[PDB]
Amino acid sequence: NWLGGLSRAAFPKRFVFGTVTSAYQVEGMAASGGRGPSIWDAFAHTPGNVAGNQNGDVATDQYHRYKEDVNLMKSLNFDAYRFSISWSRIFPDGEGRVNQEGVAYYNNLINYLLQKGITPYVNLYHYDLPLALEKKYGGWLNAKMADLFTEYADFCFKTFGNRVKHWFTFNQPRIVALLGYDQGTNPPKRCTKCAAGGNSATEPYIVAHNFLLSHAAAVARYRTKYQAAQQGKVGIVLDFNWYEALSNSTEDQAAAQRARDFHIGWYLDPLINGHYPQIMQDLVKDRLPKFTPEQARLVKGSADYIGINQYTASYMKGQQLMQQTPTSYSADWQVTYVFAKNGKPIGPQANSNWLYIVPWGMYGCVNYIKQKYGNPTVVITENGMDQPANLSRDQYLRDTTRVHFYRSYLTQLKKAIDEGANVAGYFAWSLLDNFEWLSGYTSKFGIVYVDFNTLERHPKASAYWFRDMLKH
Ligand SMILES: [Zn+2]
Repeated sequence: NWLGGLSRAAFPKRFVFGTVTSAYQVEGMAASGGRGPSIWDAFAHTPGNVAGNQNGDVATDQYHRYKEDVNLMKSLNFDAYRFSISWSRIFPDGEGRVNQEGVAYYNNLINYLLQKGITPYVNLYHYDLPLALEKKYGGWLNAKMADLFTEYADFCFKTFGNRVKHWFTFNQPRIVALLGYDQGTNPPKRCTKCAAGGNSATEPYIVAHNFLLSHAAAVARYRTKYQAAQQGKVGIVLDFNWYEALSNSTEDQAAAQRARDFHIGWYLDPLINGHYPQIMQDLVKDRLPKFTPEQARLVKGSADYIGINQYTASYMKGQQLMQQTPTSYSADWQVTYVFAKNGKPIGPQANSNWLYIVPWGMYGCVNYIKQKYGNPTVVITENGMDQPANLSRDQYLRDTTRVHFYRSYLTQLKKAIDEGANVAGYFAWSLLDNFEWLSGYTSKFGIVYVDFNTLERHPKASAYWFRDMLKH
């Protein structure tokens, strides 16, 4: 049968199933309703930055249609919805004056979710730094972000936390560091060669450190000021794609492990163990900031659960570790990506070139965190795949590859949970086709099709798969 034995009975009692969006990717009303610009507004409006020179001005217009979309997710038997609050919709300048119309939108959305029996899981940040803060403070390069983010978080806790009980601070800080400050392909477009300036060998590490310090500060504020009354939780969302040694050679096994450490360990060792991975300390040396004992103690234990965004897997080949002039976070890993093993690709690709369909990567990631980090509470906060541009409506709706994707990846998650992994929930990226960053509207990740001419929603086969799987 098309569920492949999956149902709510196949997962733990009270296991949470949801779908996911982010503010800039779905809301629209980017320069309306009092919202100030984010670094993504400025970036997307610059010709050449995004596929087709597209932007999130309108996106899916969830801002106007949110009750339609909530009705849809309830009809598909989901328990929860992960979405983000746009910082510049609340504070158009990132600090100071509150935009009451923005606050009203999130109140309305949260209230409707609760009315319809859908639990809100709310990200405070999803790439969309207020442009004013980038210009005034230099964004995540500035340690002052901890104070600025804490004050924003405090407002959100005060304003929404009597209703919202499941928070996340950041989303994929690794990708912000990598693409914003190593490769320079996401805002602020910084890198060694870049027009905007930068240094690919130092800035990614500064940025990651500031995300960690800012997360810890916001959680300390929650715990000391809001937790007694509100009794909720705050976590963080980290991407983790699996790395598998190309062979059982000492050097290939070491490479796959170095990659895991530079990818997920970069954040998880601080959050769980209060220090950066030893290999990062060894290889990155003085370019890796040092936590003071006090900071390390603030960061350690500061996530109530770990959100993992899990999409794909790669084979890794090793090499003798060399002394080399630093060039970039990416080059610091001293690993070699390889396409195939024993003449076979690791998996077929979805629309996105980086997205290899490798269901066993889900098991790899979850088992790895279980075994290495004392089995922390994990929530799979994103998992999904994309279709290309230019298909017909019917072609989008018959998304048999995505049905197969969810059945296979969820079977692998189930395998890890049945082996004892403390996974509390799973969220599909995305509820809706939406604005996919550099790919704009050319990448379709939704279980629900959105016609970007008419803005109409139509559930795809994968949406009905979830509805069947999740029936109560
Ligand atoms: Zn509208």
